[PDB]
Amino acid sequence: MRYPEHADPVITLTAGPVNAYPEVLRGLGRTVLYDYDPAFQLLYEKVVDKAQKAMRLSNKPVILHGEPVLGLEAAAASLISPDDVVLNLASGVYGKGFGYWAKRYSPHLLEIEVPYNEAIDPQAVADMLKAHPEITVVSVCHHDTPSGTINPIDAIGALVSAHGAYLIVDAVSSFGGMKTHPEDCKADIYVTGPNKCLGAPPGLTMMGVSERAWAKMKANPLAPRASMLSIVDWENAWSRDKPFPFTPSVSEINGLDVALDLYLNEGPEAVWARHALTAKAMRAGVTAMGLSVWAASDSIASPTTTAVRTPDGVDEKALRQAARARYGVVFSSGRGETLGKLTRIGHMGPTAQPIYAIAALTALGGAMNAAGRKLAIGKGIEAALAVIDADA
Amino acid sequence: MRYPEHADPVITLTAGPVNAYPEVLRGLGRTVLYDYDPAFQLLYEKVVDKAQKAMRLSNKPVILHGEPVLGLEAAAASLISPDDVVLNLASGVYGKGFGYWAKRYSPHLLEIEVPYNEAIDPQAVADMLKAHPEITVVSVCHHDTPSGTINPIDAIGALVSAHGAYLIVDAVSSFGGMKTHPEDCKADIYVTGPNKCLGAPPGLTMMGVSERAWAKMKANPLAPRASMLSIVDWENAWSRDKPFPFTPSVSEINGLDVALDLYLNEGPEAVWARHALTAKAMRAGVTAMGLSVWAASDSIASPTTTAVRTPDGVDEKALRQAARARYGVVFSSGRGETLGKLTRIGHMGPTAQPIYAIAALTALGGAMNAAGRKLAIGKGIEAALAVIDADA
Amino acid sequence: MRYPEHADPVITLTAGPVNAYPEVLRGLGRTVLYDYDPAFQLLYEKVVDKAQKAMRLSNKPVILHGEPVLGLEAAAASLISPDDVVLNLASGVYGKGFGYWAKRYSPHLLEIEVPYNEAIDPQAVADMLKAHPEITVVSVCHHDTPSGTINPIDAIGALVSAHGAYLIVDAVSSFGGMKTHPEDCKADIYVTGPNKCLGAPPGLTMMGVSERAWAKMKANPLAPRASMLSIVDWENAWSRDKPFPFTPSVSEINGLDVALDLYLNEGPEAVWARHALTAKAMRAGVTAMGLSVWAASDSIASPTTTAVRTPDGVDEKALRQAARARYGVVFSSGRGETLGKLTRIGHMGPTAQPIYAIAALTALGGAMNAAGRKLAIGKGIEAALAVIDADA
Amino acid sequence: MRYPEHADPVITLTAGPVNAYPEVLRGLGRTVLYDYDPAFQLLYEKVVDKAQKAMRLSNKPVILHGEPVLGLEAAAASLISPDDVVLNLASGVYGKGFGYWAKRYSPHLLEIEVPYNEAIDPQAVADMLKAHPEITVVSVCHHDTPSGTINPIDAIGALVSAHGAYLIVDAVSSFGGMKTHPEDCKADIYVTGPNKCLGAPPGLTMMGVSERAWAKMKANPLAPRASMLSIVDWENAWSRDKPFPFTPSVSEINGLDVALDLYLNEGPEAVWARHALTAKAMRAGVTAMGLSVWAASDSIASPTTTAVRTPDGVDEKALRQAARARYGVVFSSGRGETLGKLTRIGHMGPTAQPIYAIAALTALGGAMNAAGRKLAIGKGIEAALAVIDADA
Ligand SMILES: [Cl-]
Ligand SMILES: [Cl-]
Ligand SMILES: [Cl-]
Ligand SMILES: [Cl-]
Repeated sequence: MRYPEHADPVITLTAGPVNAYPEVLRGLGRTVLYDYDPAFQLLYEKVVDKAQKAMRLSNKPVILHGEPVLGLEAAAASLISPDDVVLNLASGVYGKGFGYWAKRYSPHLLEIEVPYNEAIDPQAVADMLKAHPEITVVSVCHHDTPSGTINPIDAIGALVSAHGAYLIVDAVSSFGGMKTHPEDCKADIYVTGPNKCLGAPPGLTMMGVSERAWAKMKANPLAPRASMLSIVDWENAWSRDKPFPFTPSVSEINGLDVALDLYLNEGPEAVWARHALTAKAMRAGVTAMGLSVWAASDSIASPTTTAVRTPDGVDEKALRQAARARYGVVFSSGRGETLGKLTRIGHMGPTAQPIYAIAALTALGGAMNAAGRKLAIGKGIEAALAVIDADA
Repeated sequence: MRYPEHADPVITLTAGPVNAYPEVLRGLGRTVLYDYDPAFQLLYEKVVDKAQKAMRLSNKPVILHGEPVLGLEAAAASLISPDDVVLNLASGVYGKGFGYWAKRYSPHLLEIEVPYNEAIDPQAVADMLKAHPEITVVSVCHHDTPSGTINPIDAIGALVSAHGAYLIVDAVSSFGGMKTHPEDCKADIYVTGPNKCLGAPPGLTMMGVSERAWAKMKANPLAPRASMLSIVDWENAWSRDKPFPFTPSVSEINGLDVALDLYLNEGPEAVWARHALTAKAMRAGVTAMGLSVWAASDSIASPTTTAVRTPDGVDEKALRQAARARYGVVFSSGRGETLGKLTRIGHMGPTAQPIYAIAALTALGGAMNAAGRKLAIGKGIEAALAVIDADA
Repeated sequence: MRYPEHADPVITLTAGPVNAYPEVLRGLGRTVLYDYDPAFQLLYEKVVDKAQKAMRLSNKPVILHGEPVLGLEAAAASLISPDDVVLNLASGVYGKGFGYWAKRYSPHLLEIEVPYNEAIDPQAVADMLKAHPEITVVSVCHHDTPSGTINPIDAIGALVSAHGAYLIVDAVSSFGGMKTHPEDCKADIYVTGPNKCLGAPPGLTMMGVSERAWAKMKANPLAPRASMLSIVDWENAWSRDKPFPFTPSVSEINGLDVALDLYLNEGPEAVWARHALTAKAMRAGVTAMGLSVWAASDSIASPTTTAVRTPDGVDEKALRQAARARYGVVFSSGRGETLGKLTRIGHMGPTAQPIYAIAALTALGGAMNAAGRKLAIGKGIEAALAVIDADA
Repeated sequence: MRYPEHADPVITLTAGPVNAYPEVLRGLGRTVLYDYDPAFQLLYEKVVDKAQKAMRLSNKPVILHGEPVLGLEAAAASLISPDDVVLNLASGVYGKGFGYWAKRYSPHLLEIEVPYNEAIDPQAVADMLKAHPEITVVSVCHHDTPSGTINPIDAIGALVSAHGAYLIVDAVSSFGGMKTHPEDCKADIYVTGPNKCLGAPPGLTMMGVSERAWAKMKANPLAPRASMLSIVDWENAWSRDKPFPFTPSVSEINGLDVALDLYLNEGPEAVWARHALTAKAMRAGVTAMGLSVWAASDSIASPTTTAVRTPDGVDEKALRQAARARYGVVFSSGRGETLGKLTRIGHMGPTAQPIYAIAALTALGGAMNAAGRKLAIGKGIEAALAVIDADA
């Protein structure tokens, strides 16, 4: 049998976008209220309050009404001005990518770059900051998804704070699926969104903003105002007694309301544990069957995405196509410089359940063996299952 | 009895946002596919095709992934260069508002402004173009929603074309509810969205772009690129064989797919007829009960929104609060200059049905009379019913 | 304009079936669990518990997995045996109809019948019971929907209890929309369902059963067992630790779960008040415009359905067809002996909001005037609105 | 980690009820129309038409408004008269169970019974019919689900027809998942439903009735009439111009409409192929890991359910509890005689995808090994994968 390309697949195991929880999809179907209806104004405020609790924030997070590249570009546009000297940390596609926006807003850019299977070394950061007291803004990506690797953002953020610089963090593919919060890493801007670990639909940005960052952006004549790129316009929009700069994405807010309830009701630590367990089982299976996890070390592998290195000689695009056509299972490609180098399996929200690692392993192994590899698929399943069974 | 502010209303008859069609709300609940899943790639392409058909476009419209203020800003940012001379037409809040974006991108701004219950005279546009042959871009709003009035964009567009200038049209609150299409007004950029007359939730922009406008933007090195404000980056994104600049709003695209199906299936002409008949009945009722339609003349009143002038000594905010608390019926406030001066009843998508005009008239009359007016509410209902019956 | 028969209508104001609440329709879309999954077993038990609370029952109500004619036939089949002498009370289609099932299960049938716009007189019942000590079972309909009239079931039930007979009550179209509960009327069998006042989808029966009724049915060799008509088979099925005689209607149970939450959260007295207010406004409008409420007296008119007498000469079928074709509003026909005599407007669940009485009045009046009547429609709306505005 | 009993599972792989298709679940959420709304009358007619097409029927199938035990009981009540001589075929719980209903309606009952992992031999049916030419009705179950075994109903039906007798077929758990149709087995009553292979929720019966069976039932004065057990009352109900005996399950009909669309759109042959391939892979895996399929031979194993024999000393209930608590995967118990003796994995509608067999094998192996077995789980997965790959 073969799954047609036009027909829906059986299981989507991708690393962004990902399927939303069934309850969230139902929440999307709530009646669309007028945004100035008192019931919507109250809902919006309570959604911001739930995001605040979720992010363990001392102040309100900002919801912006586009998907997280909006938050990222808006942060650069608003926080970085030509007087700033930016240190950009790049260990992957998003880290490197942020430097391009930084350079659009200040000519002064320094970078620490490591190959796209590695993590940024906090000692390298401490040294760079000591050598360059002129540094005023530092940007970092927590989970650089196209590599499935994690940077030590809490240590980095502490170093950056001691230096006296502002920190911009991309936690789009980490928040909700592992222990991380704006104040854990001393973030001045902390960008996340609904459609990775939180299992909500795509199209919103959730942003932690420090009081210090508010003052810098509001002072900056070059910060976007009356613009889709404006963070400053949205400062007070959380309040039931305040207007919306432009019409919010009402249905997405309904979905996010449900997703926040699910997260908080299940308990963040329980949610993080099942992300990590699913990823750990996946990695054990990949290694046991004869494949390699992309990450330079197991310690930096993401608990929300496993990136599997393509064996030299295998056509990675054809591999993913075979996994869908033969088994109905959809994996993520790489992106930019990781495209063709690896395959990604998301473990995010509804797919952060260990049984999906079992499905992923079987489809990935079967596809690989159809490409002429001779993987020990059975051994891989048994190794993944041993991890699940060992979990205390 | 009284409807609590915290609880949902019974009927929302607002002018943006508005309730989506129940079929569309169910469409939002579809499983969220990977955007690079071939089934989603196909779907996205087919949605653009359905958009092209609905908009009667000779080329592909662009879908942008933000609500229509994104399209308006991006159009100004991409089409207006610093050597352009822009003529902005302002008959209300959105028209006037656009001139601020124009001025951002060219210091050369001319304007025709009329009172905010009037429409732009095509003869005034012709006189201005004769006086200023250096004009290269003209911008206009079709339905300036906070006023509930309509500009003669097809007449205006013919004169803009006669002068060899580019036309930017905001048809956000008119497209799908009346006969209007990019071709009809010779628009170079035509901006609309799905959450007014089309009955889908907020969050997307549908933009008609002329081949001439494509050439102008592509040649403009200041036109946004690698930006949420970029139109040019999305040029080829409609195609199943091409990437997305950033992640599309998958669930919104699912809703839009359904909305376009409903519009095309019902028949655009039949859709426009019921919008216009609902508005016509509403206006007849408003006048018969002793209230005044805001519009300076009936000929310029929108078939998609009726604005009713607030009588002297009536608190408009209290009036809307009373209509909801007493009857469970929600109306729109004005915006900017019209805030506090008028009340808006939307006739859009699901609410473009004459029976909703009857509900509206009753709730509006009831709230007015509770504020001390002495309206002939029964006469209002009979006049609106006569309008409906005369069309039967 | 005209609404095609094949296309969906705008507002459904019928008296059974009726639209379900939006939340309930969403609840219908929950994943279908295995019925022996512990989470479903628990859900089922908590649904029975919520029905118990709703019905103010001292013991568990029984949910049967077909629409309420199942409960009615099952009650006759199980409780009535040939030794019984049944007094059937008939003031309408369902009351009379029950006598046919009674006669199937005992040859001994006595009846009190009144014309189908009247209510049963408790004095007539007291007299009949005194004259016939042999009576052992009495059946009564609370709201005989096809007439829109209410019987005094609490007084009747007390008389029946004093006699020492069993009482069977049909409260299908009354429970949830007015003050009524099994123990208010000393019911031995009290049959209701989800899809009238409770705003849940059709296909289940909720049944209050007295301990005395349990003992009579379980003793009866002729009571259905291993049958769709079996009540006795389902006695213990409420418990998470017990099996289901046959597979329950899982999705309907999901919907009922949500409907019970809505009812209990809003508060039963508040729900009943808005049913009554909507009906009261409707009746005021009908009378003021020049039509007649079917009920012999206002005191017996249902707060959950208004039946409007067809003017002699008017084609009632054509009237309903015109109301839908012209205004998109759907009314109920009569049934059996009330078919052609009256039109029904349901005020049930989501349609028990006074603004819908306003819509109903306008469509009914407009349709009537298209049939050549000369109703004072405006006067009717003003009378309905006065009732709403007077409500303290 | 452990999945709480109170919380939802991750994957349900049961044999009835089963999860519905997500499109069907959204279909259940359609607005509930009045059943006499012309749009619903049309829809109901078209659903019966789609049912006729799917069932390859020369006449209209009857939809009854109760889950399929209603169809089975009603078929016995209507087709079997007291002078009929019934031959009941029993190879499991449902087959044996039907004889109890037959005996209710005729005292003349003959039976062929085989062990509950075997199938009925068509030659034994031929021998019995020769021995008892007075036989007038024969009843048989196609897939006796609690055993996961299949009877040769087409062979049996040809011999029943050769003897001039009527055939009643239970195809509740086979229709839509394998090649089977009323015509194929010369059935006079053919009972199925939508909540197995068709992936709609429980609550309806779809019944094929031969013209000969119609004549027999209509002439039977004991066939239920004015009863939820009545088939004859529903004879003309399919028609948009005819009434419904009682209120149809509107929302279920909405779901069925969608389910039939999915089945016809995908292609019945393609649907049957993936059921059979999923079951075949499951059986290969079960055997390879060291477990036994219940069925006496592979040739009689159902392509829609695999039953796995419980090893000596394994608590089957604890096993299912372990599979859910450890892996979030839900299996079916046996029923009656097979309860405690086997575990069932359904391959039905949405779960008839080979990747689910992989999830099933892993959860089943894992739970077995936690109960002290020493299964070759990896060998199991590879055998199931080889089956999938051989069909590719
Ligand atoms: Cl996101
Ligand atoms: Cl919009
Ligand atoms: Cl009901
Ligand atoms: Cl079924």
